[PDB]
Amino acid sequence: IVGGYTCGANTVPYQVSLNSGYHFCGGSLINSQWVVSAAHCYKSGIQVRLGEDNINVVEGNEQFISASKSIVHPSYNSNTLNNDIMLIKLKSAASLNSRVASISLPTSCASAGTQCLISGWGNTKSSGTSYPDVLKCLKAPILSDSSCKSASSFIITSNMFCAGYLEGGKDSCQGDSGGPVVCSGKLQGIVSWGEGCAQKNKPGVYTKVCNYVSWIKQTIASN
Ligand SMILES: [Ca+2]
Repeated sequence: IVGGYTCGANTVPYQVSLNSGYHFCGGSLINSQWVVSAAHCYKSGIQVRLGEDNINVVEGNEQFISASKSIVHPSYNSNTLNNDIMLIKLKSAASLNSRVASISLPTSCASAGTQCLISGWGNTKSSGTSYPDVLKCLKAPILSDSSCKSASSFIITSNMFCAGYLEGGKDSCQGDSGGPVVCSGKLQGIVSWGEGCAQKNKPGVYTKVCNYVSWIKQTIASN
């Protein structure tokens, strides 16, 4: 997260860290046994870390649970990142408490202007590299599709949406991928991609979760 702030220990209870020997992507807990993340975050041997704040210090509220199954969206396209979403089932149910809680799925799509909360342990620099140990937060508005399309060198589909700032300075970044974009208490987006980080005319692109609720529900009910 570039231009954000320190969230505060466990103030984003649904935020998870995907670990394969080190933190590499974020995710969101949608119920005691399932996590939602980005398909481009797929890797074998994923361990889901819940109740985390500082990912390098055992603070006492963590729960480390390995994945028993990973399901990348059937139509994921690695070249365009269209359908960049993935479901991860935990080997054992997470223990829900005040610091570990699930986030609700959308019943409708969000509209431009709506304020959302984006969080992650990704890079905090737009012109360099500096990874934080504690969770970072950023309030960002959903923007009109035109906002991202105007200067984009890549395809932006109906399964993606634009959020952030056009004058740069604030944006999600590498390491934040797979993380949540929560608006009005619902998980509306998944950190997916962008050209650089917090660059002028180049806001972040997020997977539009409201388009996948049917697939998510059917999949977890059958697995
Ligand atoms: Ca920790």
